Amino acid sequence: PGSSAFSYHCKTPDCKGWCFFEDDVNEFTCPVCFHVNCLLCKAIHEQMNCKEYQEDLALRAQNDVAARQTTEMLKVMLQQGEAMRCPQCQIVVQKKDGCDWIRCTVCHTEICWVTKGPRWGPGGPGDTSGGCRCRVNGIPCHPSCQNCH
Amino acid sequence: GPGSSAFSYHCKTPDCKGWCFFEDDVNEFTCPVCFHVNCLLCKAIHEQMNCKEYQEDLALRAQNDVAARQTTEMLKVMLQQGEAMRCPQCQIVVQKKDGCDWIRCTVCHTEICWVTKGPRWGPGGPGDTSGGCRCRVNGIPCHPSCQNCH
Ligand SMILES: [Zn+2]
Ligand SMILES: [Zn+2]
Ligand SMILES: [Zn+2]
Ligand SMILES: [Zn+2]
Ligand SMILES: [Zn+2]
Ligand SMILES: [Zn+2]
Ligand SMILES: [Zn+2]
Ligand SMILES: [Zn+2]
Ligand SMILES: [Zn+2]
Ligand SMILES: [Zn+2]
Repeated sequence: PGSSAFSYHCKTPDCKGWCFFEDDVNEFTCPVCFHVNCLLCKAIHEQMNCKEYQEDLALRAQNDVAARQTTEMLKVMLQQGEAMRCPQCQIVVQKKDGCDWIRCTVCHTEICWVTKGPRWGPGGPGDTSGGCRCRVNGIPCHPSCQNCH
Repeated sequence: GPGSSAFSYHCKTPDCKGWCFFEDDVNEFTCPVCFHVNCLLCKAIHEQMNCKEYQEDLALRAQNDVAARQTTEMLKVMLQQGEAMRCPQCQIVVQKKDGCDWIRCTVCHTEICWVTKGPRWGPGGPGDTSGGCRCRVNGIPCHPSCQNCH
């Protein structure tokens, strides 16, 4: 039966482990089964980085109905704007409930989840030559933004 | 648990900029930009239908239209993954309302505990602890993660 709307639930089959989300935490070591869940992929991929996991998922999706299930759902989330691609390394990033800001696990770029784009310009933190420019001229990057760092 | 925050919903009118924050006791969003009523349980605009009629009509349209079937097959995935459930009383598909651990069904008005994916109460409604998740009975939450299932 899982857990709260505020929680991530472990992906080990039938595991009762769960956690809350935190802006600067992208992995969850389940205290029940001890497997490391990646919160951006919503998957356990302990032998791979996220790009390797997602490229392998697309490969398995050609001859596996359950992987094809997963990938075609991601395609719809991407189109609906529920997920996004990292603007730097282009992995698929899925939402962490209540987090307006994400640091990519693969390339470490800061992502403004509210606007579905980079937080900063190419110079990184403090570079408002690009990115969402939250609170430049006092204006939030979107009226719904509470804290995109 | 987590730092209390507000969770946004975006209007389903194509390319509309309207948006709102989710609230426990609000299941409909009247967009202030386009004035269309969004149902926050179906995540769709179905102003001439109740939610059961909308979901039944969507399943019908799935057999011939491409977009309707990717919508319905996504819901079936969401059901197995646990990002959605069926109302324990009237059995419509209920999608997660971000930041809400309690939901009052739009069709039958049954209170739903999202945390346990089931009824909040027994058959007698509020206060009936003969069924439901029994949250806070003897000071014990219905699940350690529960943030407020009323
Ligand atoms: Zn686990
Ligand atoms: Zn990952
Ligand atoms: Zn990246
Ligand atoms: Zn931002
Ligand atoms: Zn912002
Ligand atoms: Zn609108
Ligand atoms: Zn509805
Ligand atoms: Zn119902
Ligand atoms: Zn409950
Ligand atoms: Zn509860």
